[PDB]
Amino acid sequence: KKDIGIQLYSVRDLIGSFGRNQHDYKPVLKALADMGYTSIEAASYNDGKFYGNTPEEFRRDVEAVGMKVLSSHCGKGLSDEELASGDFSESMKWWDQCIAAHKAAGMEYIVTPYLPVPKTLKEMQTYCDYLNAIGKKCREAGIKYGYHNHAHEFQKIEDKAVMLDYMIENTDPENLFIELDVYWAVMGKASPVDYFHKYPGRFKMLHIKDRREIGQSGMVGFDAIFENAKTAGVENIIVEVEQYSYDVEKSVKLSLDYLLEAPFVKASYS
Amino acid sequence: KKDIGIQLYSVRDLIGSFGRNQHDYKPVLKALADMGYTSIEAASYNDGKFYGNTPEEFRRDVEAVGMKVLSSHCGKGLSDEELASGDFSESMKWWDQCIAAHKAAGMEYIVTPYLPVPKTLKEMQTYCDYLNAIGKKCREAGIKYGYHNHAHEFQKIEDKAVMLDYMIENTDPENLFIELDVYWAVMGKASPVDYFHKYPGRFKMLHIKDRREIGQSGMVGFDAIFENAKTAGVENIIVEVEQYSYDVEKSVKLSLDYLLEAPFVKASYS
Ligand SMILES: OC[C@H]1O[C@H](O[C@H]2O[C@H](CO)[C@@H](O)[C@H](O)[C@H]2O)[C@H](O)[C@@H](O)[C@@H]1O
Ligand SMILES: OC[C@H]1O[C@H](O[C@H]2O[C@H](CO)[C@@H](O)[C@H](O)[C@H]2O)[C@H](O)[C@@H](O)[C@@H]1O
Ligand SMILES: [Co+2]
Ligand SMILES: [Co+2]
Repeated sequence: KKDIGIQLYSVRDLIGSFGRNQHDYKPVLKALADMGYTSIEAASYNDGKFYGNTPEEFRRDVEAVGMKVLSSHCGKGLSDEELASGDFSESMKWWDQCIAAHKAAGMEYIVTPYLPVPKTLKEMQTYCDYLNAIGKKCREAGIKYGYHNHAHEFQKIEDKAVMLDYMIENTDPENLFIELDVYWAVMGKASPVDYFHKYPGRFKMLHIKDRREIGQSGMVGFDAIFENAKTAGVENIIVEVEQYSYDVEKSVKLSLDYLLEAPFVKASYS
Repeated sequence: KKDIGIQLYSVRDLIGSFGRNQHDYKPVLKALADMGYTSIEAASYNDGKFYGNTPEEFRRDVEAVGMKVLSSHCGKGLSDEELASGDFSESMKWWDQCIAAHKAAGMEYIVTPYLPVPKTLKEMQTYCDYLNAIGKKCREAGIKYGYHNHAHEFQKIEDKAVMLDYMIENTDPENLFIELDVYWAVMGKASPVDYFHKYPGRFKMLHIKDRREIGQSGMVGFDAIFENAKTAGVENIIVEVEQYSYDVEKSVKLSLDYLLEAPFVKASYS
């Protein structure tokens, strides 16, 4: 028995329409709980709702199968108009609702899943200003706000700063943590462990991702990652699987079983 | 106790000119044996000699410390005329001497460390014709011939075939195996295990390589690699370390110790 979360994007293909119900997620929640997942990270936020349902209902649904509502992927990248103007006010109204709805759903974290590589350092600084502003609102509501990488964040901006480094260096630790995706880091030619040592404590969650099933490919050194989790600052780990060798359910079950069997994965990080 | 080899390029900084010897390697051979390495892969072949010594003397020196002379990195590239013509006969005289020198040194394998990405599929095919002929000569002398990748072989030729794939497909299994560098495969965005399953039996040796010390970075999934070593065809594993967190001897010892402590690394593959 270990505390391990699942990103619901992983089962996007198993959440469809049934009767009048447009996002019929309850069946897959029960299947995931049955496998042994202990918490979820959502991937469907809009207009104060999750999967088209009230925060309160969604929370009840997740809790009914014995899992925790832990985190969510959502956000609102800046328009070209906002990058040039610096006026985020319309964006910040959206964040007020978003944060309130996440608190209502019982979330401990909110994570933005994607920002594009900016053309200039000036733009990157505007992004840092935005990220700090959002993180500050989150902390006032008692939520931790973070950012999830792909591989493009390991590119340099204007041949100077690496994008992810700049983000980390120019955000306050209480406003922003990094939900490090260890597969995309490797695909970016980055060493997760070298990142952990460079920015101790900033990696409060990990996305445990591989090419397909966790621990199958030979491309990610989970042993070394987990050996360095304390330095990193890990509180929670979330499995993510987007490509599959088997039917989706089996793929995500085998991924969980890799971590459950691994002696280097602790029973809890929180 | 496990059978684990060491690429002597790893300790190039510890083999200097000193005294009577242009390459004073005996002290480091003894340090490597004392650490627990069982075999060596050379990286200094020239005109019938190893590290400036006769094959017979080099072998005596390696065997005196209880290690095996296993493998060697060497190879002669084609001229522009030979590449355009497909006439290797000049190059094949070099190979007769090379093969004989390696057999005298007790070598089981000879591995070519580098070919550049060819401009055309015609050029690549000529290279495959060359690799086949070398490997046939090696085989007739009792030696297994192989090729060691970096990241560039995961590039496409003429936006068609991937270079490493084309090489494997167009060489006979008994003439050529791949000494797969697992770190450079990952840097090339390739899955070692997916390569193993695509080309079963062709990976007779592995280069066990990481960014620095083996198993430190988080960038290589050694557990998955070793779990699939039978499909792959692994017979021997060779450590390589080229960048170091510590003094060279400690870095290569820590690298060995990771493998000795890893339960998924068997005592022998041969
Ligand atoms: O050591 C040579 C490289 O140094 C930098 O890259 C390292 O540090 C970056 C920031 O932490 C990482 O993104 C990267 O993965 C590291 O290798 C430098 O930015 C590179 O240009 C050099 O290759
Ligand atoms: O998944 C589609 C891709 O297929 C090829 O790439 C895969 O196969 C290559 C040959 O074995 C590997 O080098 C590579 O790592 C694999 O991802 C194809 O070359 C790609 O263009 C496709 O996107
Ligand atoms: Co992810
Ligand atoms: Co190598």
